[PDB]
Amino acid sequence: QSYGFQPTYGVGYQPYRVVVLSFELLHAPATVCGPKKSTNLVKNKCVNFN
Amino acid sequence: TRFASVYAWNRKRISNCVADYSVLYNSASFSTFKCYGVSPTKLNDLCFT
Amino acid sequence: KVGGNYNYLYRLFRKSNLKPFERDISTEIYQAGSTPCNGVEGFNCYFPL
Amino acid sequence: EKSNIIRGWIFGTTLDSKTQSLLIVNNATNVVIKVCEFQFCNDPFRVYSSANNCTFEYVSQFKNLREFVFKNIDGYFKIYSKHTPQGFSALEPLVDLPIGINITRFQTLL
Ligand SMILES: *[C@@H]1O[C@H](CO)[C@@H](O)[C@H](O)[C@H]1NC(C)=O
Ligand SMILES: *[C@@H]1O[C@H](CO)[C@@H](O)[C@H](O)[C@H]1NC(C)=O
Ligand SMILES: *[C@@H]1O[C@H](CO)[C@@H](O)[C@H](O)[C@H]1NC(C)=O
Repeated sequence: QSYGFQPTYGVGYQPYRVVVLSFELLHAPATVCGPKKSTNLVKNKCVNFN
Repeated sequence: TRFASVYAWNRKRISNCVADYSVLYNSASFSTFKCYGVSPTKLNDLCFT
Repeated sequence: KVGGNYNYLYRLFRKSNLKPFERDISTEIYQAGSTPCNGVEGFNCYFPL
Repeated sequence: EKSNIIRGWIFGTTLDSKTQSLLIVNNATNVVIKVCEFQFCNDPFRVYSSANNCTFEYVSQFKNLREFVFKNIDGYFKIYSKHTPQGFSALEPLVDLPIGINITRFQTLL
């Protein structure tokens, strides 16, 4: 059955968009990540590097 | 703005790319944030398939 | 049954990472304004009791 | 062979319905994950073929001995290559595909 959507309808019947994102568990090589850091570089000083 | 109907929803597979989660989390245009287990800091510190 | 009423209640939120044997008798809520994890007046800030 | 007769390879696990349909003439095309139905391959002078639910892609750039080594270990597919029998010469890596699927059979396109 078709929805009835009008600008004068109530908030309960107002149209709303829902996006559901589901990520699978770790069972395969990873392909989706995020940016880590962009820290600057220093020289001639005792530092801990990663 | 063009989304499919609820009975005929469109499934999009996203992989083999870097995901940016800060843009979604720093926007007030969204109201629902019901996420289970994950927190906005956590999911940026690991990777999935 | 009926006896328990606003008397037995635990804490759910973050921040307090108390060391062993510490009593955190506080009602801290971010009803003041922030930006990273929402937390302005209503979002990502509730009553953890 | 001093020619361009051979260009790509086909890999598969059960009945060549698995991944790795390659075409590496100059511009190496995607290591696709489609299943089967390649159909015509005599001397294309055309591209492409029938496809399926592809789930990966990739695009990159005496006589000569075109030599390769193909490995699949720990969910990683690895290729080593050289262009130029006695003598000694090491092989340097080219790519590293995280596809991580089983391969047990392979054929050649030519
Ligand atoms: C070079 O790349 C183009 C993509 O624009 C492709 O069409 C062409 O087939 C490639 N060259 C060879 C020899 O395959
Ligand atoms: C691609 O693979 C999935 C998983 O096996 C399958 O459900 C789907 O039907 C396949 N797509 C096509 C077009 O066959
Ligand atoms: C490869 O085969 C093994 C055993 O035959 C199986 O456990 C594994 O899931 C297969 N790999 C893929 C990607 O299906």
